[PDB]
Amino acid sequence: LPQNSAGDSFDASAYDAYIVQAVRGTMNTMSLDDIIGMHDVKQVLHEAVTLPLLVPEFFQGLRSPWKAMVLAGPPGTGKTLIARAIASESSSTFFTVSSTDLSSKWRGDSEKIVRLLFELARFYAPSIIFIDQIDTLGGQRGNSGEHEASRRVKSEFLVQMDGSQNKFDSRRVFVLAATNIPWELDEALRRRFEKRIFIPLPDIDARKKLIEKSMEGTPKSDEINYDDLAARTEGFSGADVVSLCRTAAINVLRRYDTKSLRGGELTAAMESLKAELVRNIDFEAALQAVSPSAGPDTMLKCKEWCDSFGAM
Amino acid sequence: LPQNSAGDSFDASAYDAYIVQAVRGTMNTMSLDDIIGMHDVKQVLHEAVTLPLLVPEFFQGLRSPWKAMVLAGPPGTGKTLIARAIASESSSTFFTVSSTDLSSKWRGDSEKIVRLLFELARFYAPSIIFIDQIDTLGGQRGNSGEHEASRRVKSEFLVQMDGQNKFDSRRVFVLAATNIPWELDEALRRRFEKRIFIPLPDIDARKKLIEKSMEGTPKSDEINYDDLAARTEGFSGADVVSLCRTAAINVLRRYDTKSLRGGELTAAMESLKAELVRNIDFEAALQAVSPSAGPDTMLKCKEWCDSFGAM
Amino acid sequence: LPQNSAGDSFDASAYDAYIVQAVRGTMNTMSLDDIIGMHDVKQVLHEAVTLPLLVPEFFQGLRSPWKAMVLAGPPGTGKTLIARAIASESSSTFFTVSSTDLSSKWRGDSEKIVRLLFELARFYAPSIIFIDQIDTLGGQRGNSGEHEASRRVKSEFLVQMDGNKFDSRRVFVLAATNIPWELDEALRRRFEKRIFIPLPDIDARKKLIEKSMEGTPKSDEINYDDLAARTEGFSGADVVSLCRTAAINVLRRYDTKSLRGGELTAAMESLKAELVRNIDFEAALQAVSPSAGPDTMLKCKEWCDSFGAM
Amino acid sequence: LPQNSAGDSFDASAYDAYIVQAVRGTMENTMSLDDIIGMHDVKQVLHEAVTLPLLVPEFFQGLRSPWKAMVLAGPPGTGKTLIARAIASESSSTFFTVSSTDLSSKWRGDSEKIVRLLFELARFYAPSIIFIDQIDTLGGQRGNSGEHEASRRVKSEFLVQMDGDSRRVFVLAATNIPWELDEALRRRFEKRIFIPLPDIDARKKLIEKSMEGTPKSDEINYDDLAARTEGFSGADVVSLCRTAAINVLRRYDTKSLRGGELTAAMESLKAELVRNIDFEAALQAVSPSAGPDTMLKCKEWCDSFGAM
Amino acid sequence: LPQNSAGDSFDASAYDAYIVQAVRGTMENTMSLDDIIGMHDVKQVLHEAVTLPLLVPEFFQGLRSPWKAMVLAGPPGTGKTLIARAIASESSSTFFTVSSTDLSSKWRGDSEKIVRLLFELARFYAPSIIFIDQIDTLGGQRGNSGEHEASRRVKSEFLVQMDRRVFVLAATNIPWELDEALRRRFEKRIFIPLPDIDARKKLIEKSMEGTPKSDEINYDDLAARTEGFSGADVVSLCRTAAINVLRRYDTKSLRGGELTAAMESLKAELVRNIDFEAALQAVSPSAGPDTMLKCKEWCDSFGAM
Amino acid sequence: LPQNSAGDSFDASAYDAYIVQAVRGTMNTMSLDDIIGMHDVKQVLHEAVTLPLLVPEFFQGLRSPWKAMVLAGPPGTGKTLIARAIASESSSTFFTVSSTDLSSKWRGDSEKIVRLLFELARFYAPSIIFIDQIDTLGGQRGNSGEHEASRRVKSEFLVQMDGRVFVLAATNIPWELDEALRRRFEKRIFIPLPDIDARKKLIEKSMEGTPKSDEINYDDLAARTEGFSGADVVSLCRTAAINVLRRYDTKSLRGGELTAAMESLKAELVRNIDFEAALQAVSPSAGPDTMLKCKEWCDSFGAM
Amino acid sequence: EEEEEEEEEEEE
Ligand SMILES: Nc1ncnc2c1ncn2[C@@H]1O[C@H](COP(=O)(O)OP(=O)(O)OP(=O)(O)O)[C@@H](O)[C@H]1O
Ligand SMILES: Nc1ncnc2c1ncn2[C@@H]1O[C@H](COP(=O)(O)OP(=O)(O)OP(=O)(O)O)[C@@H](O)[C@H]1O
Ligand SMILES: Nc1ncnc2c1ncn2[C@@H]1O[C@H](COP(=O)(O)OP(=O)(O)OP(=O)(O)O)[C@@H](O)[C@H]1O
Ligand SMILES: Nc1ncnc2c1ncn2[C@@H]1O[C@H](COP(=O)(O)OP(=O)(O)OP(=O)(O)O)[C@@H](O)[C@H]1O
Ligand SMILES: Nc1ncnc2c1ncn2[C@@H]1O[C@H](COP(=O)(O)OP(=O)(O)OP(=O)(O)O)[C@@H](O)[C@H]1O
Ligand SMILES: [Mg+2]
Ligand SMILES: [Mg+2]
Ligand SMILES: [Mg+2]
Ligand SMILES: [Mg+2]
Repeated sequence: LPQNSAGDSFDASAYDAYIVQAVRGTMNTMSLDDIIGMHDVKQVLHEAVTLPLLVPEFFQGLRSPWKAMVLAGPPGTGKTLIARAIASESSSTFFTVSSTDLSSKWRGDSEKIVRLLFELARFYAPSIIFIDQIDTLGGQRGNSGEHEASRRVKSEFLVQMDGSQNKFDSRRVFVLAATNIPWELDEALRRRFEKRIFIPLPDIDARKKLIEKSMEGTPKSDEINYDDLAARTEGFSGADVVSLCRTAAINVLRRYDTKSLRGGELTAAMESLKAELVRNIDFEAALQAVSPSAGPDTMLKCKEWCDSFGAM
Repeated sequence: LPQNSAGDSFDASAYDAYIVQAVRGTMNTMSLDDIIGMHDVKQVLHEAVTLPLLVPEFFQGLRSPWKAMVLAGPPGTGKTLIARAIASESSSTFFTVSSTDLSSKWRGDSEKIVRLLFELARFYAPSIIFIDQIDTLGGQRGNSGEHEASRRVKSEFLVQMDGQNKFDSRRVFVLAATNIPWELDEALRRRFEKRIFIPLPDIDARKKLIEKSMEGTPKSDEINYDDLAARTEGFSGADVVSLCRTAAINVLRRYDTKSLRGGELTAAMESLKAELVRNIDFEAALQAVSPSAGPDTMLKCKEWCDSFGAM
Repeated sequence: LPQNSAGDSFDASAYDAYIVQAVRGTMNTMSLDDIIGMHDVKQVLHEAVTLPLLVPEFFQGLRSPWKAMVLAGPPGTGKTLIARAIASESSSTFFTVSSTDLSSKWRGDSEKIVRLLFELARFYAPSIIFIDQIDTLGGQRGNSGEHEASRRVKSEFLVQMDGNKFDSRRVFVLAATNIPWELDEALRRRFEKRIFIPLPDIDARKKLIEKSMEGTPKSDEINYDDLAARTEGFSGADVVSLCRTAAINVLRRYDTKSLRGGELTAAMESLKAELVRNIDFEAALQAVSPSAGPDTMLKCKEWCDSFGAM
Repeated sequence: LPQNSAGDSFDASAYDAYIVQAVRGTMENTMSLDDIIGMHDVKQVLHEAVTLPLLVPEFFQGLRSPWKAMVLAGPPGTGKTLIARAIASESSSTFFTVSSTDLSSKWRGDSEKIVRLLFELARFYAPSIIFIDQIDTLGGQRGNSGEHEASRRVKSEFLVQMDGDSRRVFVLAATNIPWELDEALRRRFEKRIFIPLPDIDARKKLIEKSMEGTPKSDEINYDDLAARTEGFSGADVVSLCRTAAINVLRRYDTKSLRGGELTAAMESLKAELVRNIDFEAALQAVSPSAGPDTMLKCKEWCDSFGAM
Repeated sequence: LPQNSAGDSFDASAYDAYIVQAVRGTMENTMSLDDIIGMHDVKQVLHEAVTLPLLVPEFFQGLRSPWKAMVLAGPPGTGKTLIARAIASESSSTFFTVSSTDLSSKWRGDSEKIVRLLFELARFYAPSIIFIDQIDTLGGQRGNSGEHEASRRVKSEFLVQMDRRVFVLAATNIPWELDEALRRRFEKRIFIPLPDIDARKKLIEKSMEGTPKSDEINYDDLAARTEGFSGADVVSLCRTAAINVLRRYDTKSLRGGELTAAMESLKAELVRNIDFEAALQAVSPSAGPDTMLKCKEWCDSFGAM
Repeated sequence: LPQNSAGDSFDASAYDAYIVQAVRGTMNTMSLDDIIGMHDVKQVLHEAVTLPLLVPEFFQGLRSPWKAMVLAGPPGTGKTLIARAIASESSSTFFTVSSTDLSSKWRGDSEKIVRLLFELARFYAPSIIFIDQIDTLGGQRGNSGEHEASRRVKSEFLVQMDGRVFVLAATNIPWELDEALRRRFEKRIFIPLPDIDARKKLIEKSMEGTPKSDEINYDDLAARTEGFSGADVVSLCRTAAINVLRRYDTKSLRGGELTAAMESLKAELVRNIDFEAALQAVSPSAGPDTMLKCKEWCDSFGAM
Repeated sequence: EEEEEEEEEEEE
């Protein structure tokens, strides 16, 4: 294992080798202005990571920095992008853990993996841990027919997430998790997550800025009204608009006949095809040919959940 | 784990000795214009894996290649053939996954296999992964009797499939094949851009199938293809070929070739190589095997692709 | 290993290295007057740990001191705080063992670490063992998906915790859970105190707010009686979250997302003295909801009102 | 290792030096069998199983050979660990103790030789008594799912060792779930008894036996405390007695006086009687460790298979 | 280590000392072959299997080769170690008693040496019988749930090792857990029934030969009131009847005083008929009708009776 | 190795010379027409071995020649009999693979046997190759309390499946076969047990040297044993020969003139009631229920 | 010399 700041070291003797390897295997040029919308989550990340890095003498006592956040939303919007954005625009080390890192064949190895992960993230830096797809780890705790090992993992998260019984040693940790199904988390894990936030499907102006964002670098015409393109995609997610943009970018290639031109007269026409601009007809043909990943029941259930038990 | 292009080698020090054998066990020719009809899948495959091979300089930035496709439809309609065709037509490595290979005994000995497979497919040449019958692997997550060994495969697919995106090592294209497309997730179908439904029947293409299959050197008087193509009602893409095999065995079964051993074997065999087939054994084959296909599956798939299909 | 009182020493020769290391790994100055309410468990701790040091000639025969106590209630009411307070106020040695320090991949360690734990806790001092979240450790024995190598741990607790008329050394066993009806029917008999902990009512949350807000400058616009009257059904942790989010809302009154570096370190000193007015609570009361609706609380109340030993 | 009777000595050479330390670690006159109340049948078989073959050993011969096994079964709070200590007090036999935890080892093939060494030493010393606690572990039918391989050979070594010599051992065990026992193991246990929860008459003798030594008022009506319990576990009666005896400290407000004027105030308290107010306040506070279905299921099991 | 008949000597200089100590430790009360009630067929096959070649060794030359392996399957308490101990008494063959704790083998590749040295030592003493009790242990599947990569080697060495004559006996309570290559290799698989209403009368009238019975001669009635007793329990019934003769006179109150002639007044007392009525209300059979029918179905699907 | 047709010889000098000596011992006058049933398997063997090698273009494309076959049935059917019958009937180099030609002392020589076999199979002739008891060598592949050496032998066997040459296999428990094997096994036909005629010949041959009464009739015995496999008639005659002993009383009498009664027993002869009592008690080794699970498998996964 | 340890794995 590498050393940390101020030349210290970790004495990892009491664990076996492959546990250390399996946690060691879970360790730029983006920006936090590349996230359209989401003001409050940017506010919490502003006042929980970037502000204690500058002025730590303000955040002590009752104004302790937060130690929890869970993002609950429908599965289209950007919940992974915000985590990678905060991973790039920081100076703190990042730990991504998915549901297949906490897995082994022997008995009682998941627990020691979680223990080693939390101690290492405490040792290295004021770090940040991203446990994506949290619902595959913490379900309920007394449901019908869960194995006798996942319940120990839930117990380990519960006993480790609060702690640091010494009032000193303000070595900060900030745990971040994203899920689709927030009505299936155990209650003793749910109150450990302060700042449970809802994320919506984007509004009109968010979609307008999305199409403004996605179409840069590629030349477009000057007859494109973005307003009708906003007003017709009522119900699209934040992930289908980029797919619509990609289909409207490749429809100009499907408009000409390159499937017929085989081998010959292929490399000679591709050099002048790159300058052909993108007109309104490609957007109309892509818009007729792309339908959203619909089913608005799930957005309804998730928003009613986070309006009942949520804390912004 | 032999090798790859440019003489490099893999370092699989992280896994056991039985897991890597299960993925190594998952790795003839065919022609592209054998597959008749279905121009849309040809379009998507041509703008997906064909044109990025010769011209990598056009596909950069916004013009990134695709990474997913789903073929919905009735069973036995030519999906494995398109898989083999796009395998052999290019210089790509070809993996194949069913539901019967992602199963082992120990808990957590299935999830390393999927991550190992995806690490190999990024490690090798630009490749094609054919995951067949995902209606059993991916159900719904919030089911009633969903095991605690089935959710983690879905979670591993969702985390691995969309992976940290700047100019990757090689493109990898995953296919799909499913008879029941309404029973799929809401987070897995989003990773599958370009979902498309393909139908079974035709009249003129079934005629072209007969003209591409009935390669019998006899039967110069069995040219009844209008009625033979009008009698293909509800017959899937395998049904006409099985009918042709039935007719070609009923050539030597309509004539008494039973118990011709010792007496009159070679002359009865050599006067039969030019023996004229007619509508007799064809009529025997017509009323022998009825199609076991129901229209409810086709109607519900055509209803499902109407709402949530991005052609 | 450490020494003990009177300079003796344990003889761990029949055990391997990592066993005594893993029990070695489980071995400020807050007072007990920070806990709001909860008189009954304070009474039992007073007459069970505090008093047998002062007058030891009293607790002699039928008045033998207690041996076990399970706290049960809805999550987030103050269970681990009483344990840490008793650890910091007494003079005993303190073991915090939880259900991850009892497992190893070898055969025969899940039952030995428990025995070495109890033998060291008897060897040292009038000690206190604090097993946290025992619902994972002790389930029902005759159950469906029970692995074999947990029955050894259940039998080891079930034998060890009641063992002549000699050996006047004391060990007190404290345990907390929030699903008590999944305890085995033979392990609930060992725990002879099964108190229930309630949610705070309308006379306790006022005192909890008044304890939590001292140390930060405030105004006198605040009506604590209304703030207790609207915050109904909350946890303790939600009350502390409310009292924190009010101050962070006071940070949000100065829009600091625009400024970056230029006199920013000198900007917050104008904010570091600002008062906390009533609009801050009037925003935080709709900013925060409770943690979980009442369905576990009624199950624990119907459980401890039939099988509970107050 | 000590020497047995008649100055003999054992040859423990084939066994490793930590097995012998374990069995040596497995190995007075405090209480008596008149302390424990009720339970006439197990007292009878204990009287005709260890006491009487010490007086007239020329009578228990042939068909009249003494017993070789017994297993108690009942609810988990009625007293079946106590009788083992009582018979450990009132005999002159080398009493062993073996639970389910000092049989395991992380080497292959040490968990079956411990049992062989245990039975060999139990033969070698004396007319001994071994007491196997919580036999539901190491029990259970062998055609179960998830049964590890060494945990089959333990039951095999037991089943070959518990038969087949005027040197007596009398194995006894105790459990809470007798139906999860192996089938070919509960034949070797020659006497399977049932232990009921105490009726309305034994509870009065429990209350009277408990309150001795502590000065009480002579006006405590024991019959009402007997008839009001009605379903108590038998061990809960002692807890009710302890709560009613310690309740006098929760009457005098001893929360404020600390150190000074308190160490004499408890001496003023130390000779205070336990009046009926303590019992009437104690009955509103203590409830049984209930769920009487387990008693009913063990009663039906030992009424369909039990050898009283 | 002793010699054998005709002064031959085994050259056991090729192994360690604790191995030969173990296999010699696995090597007299004369019981009777007619001291067991029932089961005439197994007595016939034992008579043909071990006694008849001693008398007439010319008959067993070609196609009449004597049997070489055998297994009894049935419920616990039908006396499967009783036939083994009886035939160990009343024969001239050198008996052996192997077990699963006799194959502990803390090292690696040492159980294999033990089994091979056992079978080579068995071919030294010429008439030999090997008695493997409870072959369920070491007799699981070769790809089962709980297995190391070492016990499979034990099973394979046992299968090849079985090829100067010996004869192996064995028994189980659970027959269906056995293998296939191990099952086909054993030539004779025999079910053992529980005693019927006619054998029980002989069993209870035969066991009661020391104590004086007077008039409880309703042995048909005593065999008719016990429906499904499992053989090893009626002896417990007679034993409980004797102790019920003891329990009638209250002797728990006497403490030393005159307690020697009080037993002399009870050492001459006879077993009356009141003892059996209190004896039937205090003994129930150890099993229900569950394992017996399963053993019957397994012996009907594979038993060459 | 000897030569093949048209005068060539294999050069396996890169591999060892005792591996080829271990496979060279695998390449008769069996009953060619003397099988009085199962004419369908003879028809498919006549039309898949001989007829596409007499008229090679009569079976091509749509009239497809097969490439594999997994015979399922009892261990008493004549898979070896018809296999050697096609060996002595066709002009093919009949190889054999048992359960013992997959064991070698080194590591890495347990996989080259399959490769060298497939090379010889493509080199020699219009061959037909057979592997016996594939369900015993290859069950489920990737287990962990099965060590990796048999996993690698099965992996090299599936790696050498892509071998003209016709591969063939025979099994006894067919649902134990793997999922990747049956997709290459185009036909798994159900093979019923043999007839009245087959047992009487082994009855008449297996009872040599034994004094028999001349009142016994082989027809009545041969017609009442419908359902017996090959070793069961040997078991039946063994129980008859021991019933000869079981008629007398020898356990009760002893010592006095026992050898006279034993000499009378050795002088004695078998009756017909001896065969009656032997047949009225002796059961088959497997009950008629594994056939039902075999027919469930050929109905579910098999092409039958 | 060579010795042997024991493991414990779980499965579903
Ligand atoms: N607010 C946003 N601003 C900019 N881009 C966005 C926004 N929301 C979504 N996107 C775009 O949508 C695409 C998909 O987003 P993403 O992959 O983060 O979904 P996700 O959070 O992974 O969903 P899930 O976590 O449910 O799988 C991303 O490429 C991202 O660029
Ligand atoms: N368009 C076609 N041209 C030629 N042959 C076809 C065509 N469609 C189907 N077939 C025949 O049908 C058979 C079945 O096709 P395929 O192997 O793809 O089944 P499938 O679609 O994978 O079945 P399923 O989807 O149920 O797994 C093929 O072997 C092929 O011979
Ligand atoms: N009654 C109370 N008095 C003082 N502080 C309290 C009270 N209730 C809650 N708190 C505060 O709430 C926080 C949570 O307390 P604690 O950690 O004990 O919850 P918990 O009981 O451990 O939760 P769980 O039962 O789910 O484990 C503590 O920091 C504590 O300061
Ligand atoms: N009926 C009783 N007679 C005498 N003592 C009793 C009785 N019931 C409870 N006790 C008390 O219970 C304590 C031990 O509990 P007990 O003897 O009931 O073990 P147990 O509960 O039977 O064991 P297990 O938990 O395995 O059932 C002793 O200190 C004893 O004083
Ligand atoms: N058929 C019988 N005749 C007389 N006594 C019997 C009979 N069967 C059992 N017994 C009595 O029961 C006891 C049981 O002996 P044995 O161990 O041989 O039975 P078992 O069925 O082999 O036991 P297990 O198979 O459960 O080990 C014997 O000591 C014998 O006294
Ligand atoms: Mg995501
Ligand atoms: Mg807590
Ligand atoms: Mg007890
Ligand atoms: Mg026995």
